[PDB]
Amino acid sequence: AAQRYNELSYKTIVHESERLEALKHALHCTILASAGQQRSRMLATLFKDERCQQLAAYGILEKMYLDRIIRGNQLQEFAAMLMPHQKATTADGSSILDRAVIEHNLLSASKLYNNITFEELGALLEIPAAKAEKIASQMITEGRMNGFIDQIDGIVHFETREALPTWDKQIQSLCFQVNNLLEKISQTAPEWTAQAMEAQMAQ
Amino acid sequence: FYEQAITTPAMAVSHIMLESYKKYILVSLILLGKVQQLPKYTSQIVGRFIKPLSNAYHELAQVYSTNNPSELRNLVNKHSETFTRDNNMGLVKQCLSSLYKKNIQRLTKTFLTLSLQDMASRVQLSGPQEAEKYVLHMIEDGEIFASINQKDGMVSFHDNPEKYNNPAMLHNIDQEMLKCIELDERLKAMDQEITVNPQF
Amino acid sequence: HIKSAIPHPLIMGVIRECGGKMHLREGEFEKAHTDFFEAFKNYDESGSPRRTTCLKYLVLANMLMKSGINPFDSQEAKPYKNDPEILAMTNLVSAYQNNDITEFEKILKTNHSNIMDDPFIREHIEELLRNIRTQVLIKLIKPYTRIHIPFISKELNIDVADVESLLVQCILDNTIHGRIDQVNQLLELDHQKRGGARYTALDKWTNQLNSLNQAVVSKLA
Amino acid sequence: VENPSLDLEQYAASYSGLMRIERLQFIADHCPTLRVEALKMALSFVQRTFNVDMYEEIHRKLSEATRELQNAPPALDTAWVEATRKKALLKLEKLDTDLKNYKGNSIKESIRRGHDDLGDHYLDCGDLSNALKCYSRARDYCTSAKHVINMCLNVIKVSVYLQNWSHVLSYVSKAESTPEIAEQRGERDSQTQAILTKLKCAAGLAELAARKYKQAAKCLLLASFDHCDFPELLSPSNVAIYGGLCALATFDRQELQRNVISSSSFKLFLELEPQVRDIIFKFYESKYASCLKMLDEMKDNLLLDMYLAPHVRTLYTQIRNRALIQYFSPYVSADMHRMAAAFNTTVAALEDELTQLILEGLISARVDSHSKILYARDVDQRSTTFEKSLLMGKEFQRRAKAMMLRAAVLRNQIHVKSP
Repeated sequence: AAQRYNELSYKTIVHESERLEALKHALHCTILASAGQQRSRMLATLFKDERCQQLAAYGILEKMYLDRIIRGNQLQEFAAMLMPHQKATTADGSSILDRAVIEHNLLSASKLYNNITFEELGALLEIPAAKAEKIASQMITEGRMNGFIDQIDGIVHFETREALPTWDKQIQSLCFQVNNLLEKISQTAPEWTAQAMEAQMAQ
Repeated sequence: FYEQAITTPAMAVSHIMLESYKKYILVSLILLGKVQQLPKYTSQIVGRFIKPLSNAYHELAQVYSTNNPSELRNLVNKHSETFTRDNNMGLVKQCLSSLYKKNIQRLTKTFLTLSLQDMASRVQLSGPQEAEKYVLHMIEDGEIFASINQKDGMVSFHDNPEKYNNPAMLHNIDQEMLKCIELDERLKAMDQEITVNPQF
Repeated sequence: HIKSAIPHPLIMGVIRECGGKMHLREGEFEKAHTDFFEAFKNYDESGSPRRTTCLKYLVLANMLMKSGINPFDSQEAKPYKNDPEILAMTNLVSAYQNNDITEFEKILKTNHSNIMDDPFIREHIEELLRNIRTQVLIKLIKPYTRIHIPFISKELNIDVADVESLLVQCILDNTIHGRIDQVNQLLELDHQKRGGARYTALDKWTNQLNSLNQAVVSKLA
Repeated sequence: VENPSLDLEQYAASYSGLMRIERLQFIADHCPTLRVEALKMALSFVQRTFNVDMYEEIHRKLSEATRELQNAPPALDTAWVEATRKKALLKLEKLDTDLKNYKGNSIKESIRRGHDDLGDHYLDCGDLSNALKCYSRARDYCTSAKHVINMCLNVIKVSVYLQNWSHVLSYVSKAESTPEIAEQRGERDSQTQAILTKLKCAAGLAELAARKYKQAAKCLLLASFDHCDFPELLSPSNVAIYGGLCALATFDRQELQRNVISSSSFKLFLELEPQVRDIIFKFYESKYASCLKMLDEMKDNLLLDMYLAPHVRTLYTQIRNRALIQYFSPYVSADMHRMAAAFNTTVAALEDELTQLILEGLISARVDSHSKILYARDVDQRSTTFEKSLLMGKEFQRRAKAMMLRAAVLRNQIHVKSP
């Protein structure tokens, strides 16, 4: 439905109100589910629209774009922006919107970790630790969470992906951070800009 | 050294070779669980004349293989005059003690936590006191990897000297590699010496 | 020998049913599936004395063949399944395919008459249950490095002895890769595997042979 | 060693011949008070089949048994003996004369038929050398390949008692691999022909004797249920026991579900075997107690199986070891008390069994015998390979000292010489 509504909003044969109607339903399809990968590509494509900046929930798409864990405030903001059939809590606990918000919150906690306990992820997202393990394993079942679960030690590790050849990639990144040191030379303070562009580069 | 004394090419049998062969069997029974195989390049007179002359020693190894200490004791008392005649009585007593130690070392492969009375019954020592003595001696000499629990009267076998992450192994491997490097430069010298000289 | 004589009567679906029946006798659901499949087709050609029943066995064949992908999916069964009497079979294939044991068993228990009366269904149901529980376990296992047997027992809602039997069964599957402390009743899986280890030893061994070739020649006169 | 779990009524029905005499022999070896009546029935049997020497032998051993029947509670019809023996020797001269007559008639079918029948009557005498002459002169004297097959079948019926499996197996394989079996048909296109299943039984006896039991069960896999008939060797319950238990003893669990449960050719044979089927069910469901129980119960009756008797002790030891491996495999920590309950044993004797297995086999563990509990062990391959490589380095250094001093004295080629 997101690709449906979005690429109907990009076509130009339709009436303009109907373009932005398809666009706002693409924003509904942005916020109501959590991001799948091509889904998130279409959401960032929506983020490049000034007409989406004309929409009411561009701050919600902004926090989707900045990989932000959604707090209750902007939650209730776009909850004021829903249609009541889209407000369906059909015996799933919290709503499809809200369960997918918890999905996106766990998703943002995934994108930023490398390990977190069931307890620290539970109190991180205001959920029980056993429920943190449960829904975290259900998202690894959904695959959009990835890592490895130690139930006994109580930690959903992410795939930590950090070692010494990764640190050798960080040595090439240390060449590019000597370049970023040149950026700090030209950047951080203007007296430091003049005097460091003198001293570290010309001397 | 005894092995290198036996390997010597020989047309006639000498008493030095006989005595070195007897002491070879004794030291191999002490150091290893059984008699170490001599190389194929050993003299024919060893297997033809020296072997059946020192019959008591191969008989001793034959009784050692059954893992019975009382029967080895009976055989040591049987040929005691022959062992004292060769003036190696003492090494055969070390063979008896090494058999006891071999029997206690066989327990690590099957048991983990074993009673001292059970050990005294299996190894044939009579009393948990002698079992505790033997286990303590064996831990001190680095022969077994075990612990003693006096309260319950138990012996706990561990069997984990190393995980091979120490520098100690780094230094061990460095020294062993230096020995192999020495041998190769030595082997290079021997090979060069042989290349120089060639036949005509 | 039907191959020998080819008339084309009305009865054709019945005999094809018998082949499946034979496979009922045998338990070779692979062949029975084709049997009931064509038989059901022939029943559509004939009418429904047996048609629904043939479909019942056909769905049963699908589950025993363990290929739910096209339960009704020919052309016709999909509309045929709509028959509420038979619709339960769709529920079975669903709950089986979806693996909702509660729902699946619910249909079994709720409909003894509809589902359970069949002795083959009643017969194979446990095997079916093993398959479902096995798959659910497979789904359960992948994320875990280590797990508690009692956790599994609570999870799957089956007895610990049953759990152990199933686990061992999974080992037969070569599915479980890890050891189980029977006394402790826990399972450790080799989640992080490594066939990294051998090569150092292998190279060592190759060198050892090298040493062999070198030593025998050199040491030898 | 007396087991009363035998069925001699079936062996009187399904069998006859020397085995009726021979299983009594194991009675006469180990299982007494089951002897005298079947000895007299066998004596009445050898009142047929032209045999007088072994008739008098059964009369003699029955007189021995009668001397034993001076404590417990024989027939020599010398008229029959002399009449039948003179008839048999005169018919030997009749058929030597008929051999002359039929070489005059020159029908290699009928001539080699006479060779076959004379070897049959030398089996009826017990003259295995003279039957070996007759079938040796029926050997390359046939007409079709089917008749060579029948010749080798008769030689294999002798080979039941020859068992001289150097060239007795050359006759067995001359029936097995040689005669292009039924000339590329397979005992004429879906066998009822009791030939290949006779080769199952023959390879079973052979690698019973020659002790490669895996190939024996590999033969015994695919027997046909169609015929199942011979009064000395083939009854489908007994051959069912043979094939099922050799396959259970010799084949891995991959094949124990892949070729034992799936064995449809042998399926009705295990339908004749409810207890073997239940042992299969319990072992595959790892129900070690009642499985090894029924195993060792019928171990005595397969010790009553005379040829299986020395090998059933080996193979049920293997099956119990297979059950112990089946227990030991899936865990890291198994209680031996659970294992004592599972294998109907104690802890310590079970521990000695496991220690016997520790000597070579698949028990990688440490037992805390302070707690008397097994603890399975993954021997680390990193530790294993580093250990053996650095011990190889130590042996490399001992061989270094060996080659250095040895070549410092013998690259000189100078030694302890003759004086």
